[PDB]
Formats: sequence, C-alpha cells, structure tokens
Amino acid sequence: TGDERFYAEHLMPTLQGLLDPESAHRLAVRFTSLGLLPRARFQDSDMLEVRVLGHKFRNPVGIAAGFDKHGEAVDGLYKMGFGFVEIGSVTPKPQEGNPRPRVFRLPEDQAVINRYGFNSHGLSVVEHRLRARQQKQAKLTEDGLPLGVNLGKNKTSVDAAEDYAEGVRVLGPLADYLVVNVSSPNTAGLRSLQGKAELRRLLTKVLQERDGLRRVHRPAVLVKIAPDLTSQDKEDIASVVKELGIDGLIVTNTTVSRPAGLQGALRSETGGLSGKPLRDLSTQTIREMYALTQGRVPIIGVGGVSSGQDALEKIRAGASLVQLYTALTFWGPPVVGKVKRELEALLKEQGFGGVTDAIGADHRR
Amino acid sequence: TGDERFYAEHLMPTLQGLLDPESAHRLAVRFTSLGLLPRARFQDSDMLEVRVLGHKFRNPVGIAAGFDKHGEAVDGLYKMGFGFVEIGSVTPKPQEGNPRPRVFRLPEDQAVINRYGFNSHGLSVVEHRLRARQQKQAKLTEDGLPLGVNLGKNKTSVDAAEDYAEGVRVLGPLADYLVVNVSSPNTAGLRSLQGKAELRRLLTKVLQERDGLRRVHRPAVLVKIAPDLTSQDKEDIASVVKELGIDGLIVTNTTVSRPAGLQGALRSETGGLSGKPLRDLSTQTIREMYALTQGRVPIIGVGGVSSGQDALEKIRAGASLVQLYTALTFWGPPVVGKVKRELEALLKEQGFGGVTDAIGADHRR
Ligand SMILES: Cc1cc2nc3c(=O)[nH]c(=O)nc-3n(C[C@H](O)[C@H](O)[C@H](O)COP(=O)(O)O)c2cc1C
Ligand SMILES: Cc1cc2nc3c(=O)[nH]c(=O)nc-3n(C[C@H](O)[C@H](O)[C@H](O)COP(=O)(O)O)c2cc1C
Ligand SMILES: CC[C@@H](C)c1ccc(-c2nc3ccc(Br)cc3c(C(=O)O)c2C)cc1
Ligand SMILES: CC[C@@H](C)c1ccc(-c2nc3ccc(Br)cc3c(C(=O)O)c2C)cc1
Ligand SMILES: CCCCCCCCCCC[N+](C)(C)[O-]
Ligand SMILES: CCCCCCCCCCC[N+](C)(C)[O-]
Ligand SMILES: O=C(O)c1cc(=O)[nH]c(=O)[nH]1
Ligand SMILES: O=C(O)c1cc(=O)[nH]c(=O)[nH]1
Repeated sequence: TGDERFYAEHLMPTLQGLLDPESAHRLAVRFTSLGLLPRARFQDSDMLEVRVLGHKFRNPVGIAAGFDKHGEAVDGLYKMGFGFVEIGSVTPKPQEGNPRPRVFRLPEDQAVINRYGFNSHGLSVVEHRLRARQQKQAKLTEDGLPLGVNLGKNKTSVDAAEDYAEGVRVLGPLADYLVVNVSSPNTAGLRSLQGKAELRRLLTKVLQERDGLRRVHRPAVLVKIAPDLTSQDKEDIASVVKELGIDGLIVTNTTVSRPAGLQGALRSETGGLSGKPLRDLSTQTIREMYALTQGRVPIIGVGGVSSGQDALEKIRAGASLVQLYTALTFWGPPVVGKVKRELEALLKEQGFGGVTDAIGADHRR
Repeated sequence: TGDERFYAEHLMPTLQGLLDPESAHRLAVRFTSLGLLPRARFQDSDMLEVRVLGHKFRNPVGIAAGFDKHGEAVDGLYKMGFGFVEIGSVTPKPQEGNPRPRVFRLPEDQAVINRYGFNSHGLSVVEHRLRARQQKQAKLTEDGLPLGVNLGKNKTSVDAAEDYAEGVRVLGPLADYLVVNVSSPNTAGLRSLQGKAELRRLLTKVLQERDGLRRVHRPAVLVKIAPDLTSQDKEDIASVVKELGIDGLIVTNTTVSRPAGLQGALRSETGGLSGKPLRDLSTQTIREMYALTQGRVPIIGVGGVSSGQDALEKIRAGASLVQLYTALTFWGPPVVGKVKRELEALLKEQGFGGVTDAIGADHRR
C-alpha cells in the first residue's frame, strides 16, 4: 500500500508525463518480459480460487488482451500476480496496424482511446515464442495459472472464417483457451461478424477446427463481444452460443460510444474507449448475457476494473473471472494485488465463502 | 460490520419479503422519527468535514430528498450518522400523489422505480413541524449538521414559479438551503422548467424572494437536475446558474431511462429509476456540470451511492457533498457508517488530507 501509493501518486504519472502512451506500452512490455519488477507480495488465498473452462485459476484476476499482443511477457505477467494471462490479438500474417499516433490517454476520465488496428507479429512468430516455453506453461497451468490466446483477422483477409480457423490450428495446441475476437472497433467489417448468420457460420468452422485437435491440445473456445450491441444482437449471440456449445464469453471489448461527461481533450479521437467510462456499460452487458444464457455459460468480465469493488460487481453480475488492462496504465503493477486484497475483504464482508459463491449472486437476490 | 452484515444479509431482506415498499417506507419513517434505532457508532473524523454553502458539514454524507418528504424524521436521521438532512419535496397545498402501487423494487439491480407524484402534507403542515424544532435545528446547524428543504409544485398549479416562490417564503426561513426541484420525472411538464428561458424566469423569481428574507433566515438556493438532459440542456443550465449566481446544484434526480441490462421483473414500470443503475450516469453528469461551471459552483452528488468508493468517485468528479437514498432501502442504517468509514480509508490511501482536497481532483489529473 505504500508501494501502491508510490506508483499511483509518483512513478506512473511521471512515466506518463515523459512518454507518449505507445512508447510507454513498449517499455512496459520490455520491462515486464525481463522480470525487472519485483515479484508481487500478495499471497493468493483459497477463497480466490475458481474452477472453470476445464481449469483451476489460482485467482480470478487476469490481464486482458492487447497488453501482450505478441506473447513476449507472459512469465513477467504471472510474476505481477495475475491469475491468468491472455495474449493477442494475433493475426495470421504479420501486419503493422494503423499509422501513429494511434493511442491516446484521457487522464481526467481514467480512460484510454486506442486504434492500434491489430498490429501483430503474426501466428508463426507467436507460435515459436509459445513453443519455447510450452512445458513451463504446462506446469503453470497445472498450478492454476492458465494461458489464453486471442485471435484476430488480417486487414486484407478475403475470408474471415479461414483467418480464425488458421489461428485455431496454429495456436490452439498452445492455449488453455482461445478467444474469437469479433469485437475490435478498429478493423473494418469485423464487428458485423457478431450478427447471427455470420457468427453461426464462423463459430461452426472454429469449433470444427478445435474439435480436430488432439485431446491434450484441445482448448476451450470463447467469443469476445462488444459493449455496443443492440438487444437483438445480444439475443442472437446468446442463441448461437447455446446452439453450438461455445465454452464461454468475454464481455466486453472497448466501446465506440463516447459517454456523456468525458473531459479528456482527446475524447473525440477515433478508436475504442477503455477504462472507467466503460465500467458500468460492461457490467450491464455481463448481467444481460448471464441472464440470456441462464447462467450456464462462463463469462470473463472486463472493462473499467480498477478495484476489488469493480471486480466483485462484475462477479455478482455473472462473471466467473475478470480482466483488467487500462487500470494498469494509471496505477501500475500494484493495482493487481490491490484488486485481489480488496476483493477478498469484500467477499468476507458480504458473507461469501469464496469467489465461486459470489458468481451471478445478483440474479438470485 | 457485524451489524452491517446482519442488516444486509438478514434484517433488510426479511423486511422487504414481508412488506410492499411503500409500507416499508412508512414504517421506516415512523421508526426513525421515534428514535428506535440505536445511535450510530462511527465517530466523524476531521478529514470528513466540509465547508460549503455558508455552512460547516461534519461529514459529507446526506440523506437525499424523498425519504422524509414531510419533515417527520429529521432528528432520527442525524442519529443515523448523516452529515446533513434534506426533506421534501414539499408542495404548496397538500396533495395525495399518484394512485397505488407507485413504488417498485428491482432487487436484482439494487434499484427502485418510483412514481409517487409529490405526495405532500403541504407547506403549512411542514412549516409548523419545522417551527416546533427550529432552535434545536439552529444548534445542530452550528454544530455542523445542516438542514435542506426541497420544494416542489402542485399537480394543478397554473403558475409553477409562484408555487416555488411560496415555498421560498414559507420554508426558506427554516432551511439552511433550499432546492428548486425541477427534475421530478413524475409531474407532467415539470422537467421542461429546466429549459433556458423558463429556468431563467423561474430562478430570477426564486432568488428575488430569497433575497427578500431577513439575513439570518436567508438560505442558499440550489437547483436539482435530471440525469436525462441533453448537452444543450446542461450548457444552458450552467449558463443560467452563473448568470444569476445560483448557490449550487444537486446532481442528479432519478432517471426515466432504462439502461440496457436491467433484470428486475418490474423494469418496465413507469417512474424514476434510482440506485446502482443510475450511479455512473449521475457521476458523469456531475463531471460535466463541474467543468461547465469551472468548479466554482458547489455540487451535491447523488445517485447510486452505496459505498465509500461510490462517494469518492462523485467527490473526485466534482461533488462537495453526496447523498444517498436507495442504498438505505437495501442495506439499512449501517450503510451510513459504512460509506463514511470506507471514504475515510480511501482518502488516506489516495493521499488526500481530507474530503476538501479530493473535490474535483479528477479534473486536475
Ligand atoms: C491499448 C489497447 C489495446 C487492446 N488490444 C486488444 C486486442 O488486441 N484484442 C482484444 O480482444 N482486446 C483488446 N483490447 C481491449 C481489452 O482487452 C479490454 O477488453 C478493454 O480495454 C476493457 O478493459 P479495461 O477497461 O480494463 O482496459 C485493447 C485495449 C487497449 C486499451
Ligand atoms: C422513493 C423515492 C422518492 C423520491 N422523492 C423525491 C422528492 O420528493 N424530491 C426529490 O428531489 N427527489 C426525490 N427522489 C430522488 C432522490 O432524492 C435521489 O435524487 C435519487 O433517488 C438518486 O439517489 P439514490 O440512487 O441514492 O436513491 C426520490 C427517490 C426515491 C427512490
Ligand atoms: C512494467 C513496468 C510498469 C512500471 C509499467 C506498467 C505499465 C506502464 C504503462 N503501460 C501502458 C500500456 C499500454 C498503454 Br496504451 C499505455 C501504457 C502506459 C501509459 O499510459 O503511458 C503505461 C505507463 C508502464 C510501466
Ligand atoms: C428505520 C428502520 C430501518 C431498519 C429501516 C430502514 C429502511 C427501510 C426501508 N425503507 C424504504 C424507504 C423507501 C422505499 Br421506496 C423502500 C424502503 C424499504 C423497502 O425496500 O421495502 C425499506 C426496507 C426499512 C427499515
Ligand atoms: C508490412 C510489414 C508487416 C509486418 C508487421 C510487423 C509486426 C507488427 C509490429 C508490432 C511492433 N513491434 C513490436 C514489432 O515493434
Ligand atoms: C385530496 C386530499 C389531498 C391531501 C393530501 C394528503 C397528504 C399527503 C399524503 C401522504 C401520506 N401520509 C403520510 C399522510 O400518510
Ligand atoms: O488492435 C486494436 O486496435 C484493438 C483490438 C481490439 O480487439 N480492441 C481494441 O480496443 N483495440
Ligand atoms: O414524488 C416523486 O414522485 C418524485 C419526485 C422526485 O423529484 N423524484 C422522484 O424520483 N420521485
């Protein structure tokens, strides 16, 4: 907590004052991958353990996709205290993404707007990087620290479904779960894959490919959705998920909306908005998807989590696990232990024996 | 905290299971007014004290209008640990309000929908009730526990401005601050008084009447606004407030919106929605009004506050004081001490010397 205060009040604001956010991002990935951070002090208690998606998670707090896009910092992220790590999005071929600048801080809103556009080292590079530590990961996974891989589509792809199928074939065998990212606001036409008929065709193909993998190399498949869906869109997704036996949902990606009240000078930049202004939009989307799937489909809740209260609100709304990203950029590494310690305190205060007991609790009130 | 858990987990859910919400409301007012609650244990520290609106507030946590509509429970509310009490809305003549049922719980959303329609004992009854304890209130106020009076308009009023003027004349001399409630979603035509030209005419008249009161009986005047305003509406309110020297704003009343994701069976009932689903809508409205008024106009922040984090988010967005109501209905009296204790902890954790230092802090980031 002295550490928490030092990072939040001194170190992070200073780094943000010195570097543009993309440079700071690159440096953070480098520092994390070199293990230069001291190992997090918080010791995960048994009440934080969750069993879902065919795996044990030592704690329910993960790092969201987009921080480690290319799988370079996975071990340093576990060292920070994350219960699970998701890398990506990874596209089949390497691609540069959008021209710079393409990421913007909104400090007054504790938010970020990004339009990276799936900058990716590509499947082949990431495959080799993961293969180099594959057995180390197998041990981590067995110890309750799973790895997720988030798949995207190349900008010039003439067949979206084949892009995702290729990712299943190449990175599926290296992942505990795969995410079909059909919700980036930064690749033209992508979010239209959330529509009923596309989504059914796409996910049938993804699931066929996944089912074709050898048993020990067969990941769970999750779909990551936008916070900007119509009620019709959400009903349709819920129906397809149940029809096909999709293993879970990630709720939500960034928003293309700009909520009333944003103060940052850069609020009108094109891109997806993340952080505090997204928080309750995400929570409400979790609540809706949990109800539509009858609580039978595991949800990873993401968007604006920066405290134990934020985490518990998403868990009570229906999330089995949560992720954060934007909070790390403002508060630094100590935010992980902060969220975990506050979550444990609140679980006890509200009479929950553990995280598992709190999942979807608001729906039973 | 054992008390907190008993109320939240046992007592309150049991009362809610036994009584319709209007009956429970009536019983709560009666019990509070009889002092039947034990006096709250939390001792207000100096870091919670705020000086604003020409008064000292021992702590920044108030009870919002609509709980004690007729000024029957003011002393019992201070006993609960509220730093200030707001009664009302009070209409010039007595009126029954809407037919029953007119209030609805949404337990799955931690929300309420109400359409009371300004049920009021009227000015004359409330005047006598306040006069009976006027000197007791003068001492409370001097000790840092001010009283606000919220004014409404009768359903059949042929002249809204004169309704508010009458309230200023009759209850102004008994109040530390008055609130011109132009934001009830439950009286036809009322919210149109938020428009620039009406509002200017109305508030000029209110301020003239207030200025006509003797110095020691001259209250601050605040305007309470909706969370459903357009950007144009908010710009216009900010402009009128500065043009006329209005003393403060109360942000916000209940919403006529129904955010995506509401789960309660009663979500489609007509009325204003309060509680958790309103929280971030309110916070964003505070953020916007603070910026539009350059931080020079005190804001009382209200909508979905049930924790110290909720309170601090509104303070950092620009609120000098906060109020709650809906949280009390789910968590009971211990929620007041809970909010205060958590707020104090968070202020220390974030390096604020006191509440005053945190006011509008997000705008300086
Ligand atoms: C800079 C940045 C890059 C991102 N890249 C990706 C990505 O490649 N794939 C993806 O599925 N989500 C991506 N996201 C979205 C996050 O995974 C997460 O859904 C979103 O930011 C909400 O969480 P937060 O508010 O905690 O940041 C990115 C977010 C940010 C801020
Ligand atoms: C049952 C009920 C009655 C209310 N009556 C009034 C009222 O008479 N005047 C008023 O200005 N606001 C009234 N409100 C609004 C509250 O003062 C407050 O602005 C709103 O409920 C948001 O706060 P909360 O989420 O903490 O309840 C009422 C709210 C509720 C739930
Ligand atoms: C790994 C070192 C710690 C101290 C660290 C953590 C996060 C950051 C950081 N990461 C970002 C990632 C993505 C984006 Br977009 C922005 C950042 C920023 C930033 O806001 O500049 C920071 C500081 C920098 C350093
Ligand atoms: C004053 C006694 C304490 C224990 C108490 C506090 C609040 C309530 C209460 N107040 C309400 C006020 C307005 C509305 Br609308 C509803 C309530 C409810 C309720 O949800 O039924 C309660 C329980 C009941 C008892
Ligand atoms: C036309 C060239 C396409 C190759 C794309 C390059 C890989 C993506 C760039 C990510 C940034 N990087 C970490 C390499 O510096
Ligand atoms: C036509 C009769 C108008 C008189 C209105 C009565 C006062 C408002 C009712 C509030 C409920 N009460 C607390 C009295 O039971
Ligand atoms: O690469 C990006 O632009 C990106 C992808 C994504 O899924 N979400 C996001 O906010 N940005
Ligand atoms: O009496 C009511 O109906 C009422 C008034 C008000 O200002 N706000 C509200 O939600 N209800």
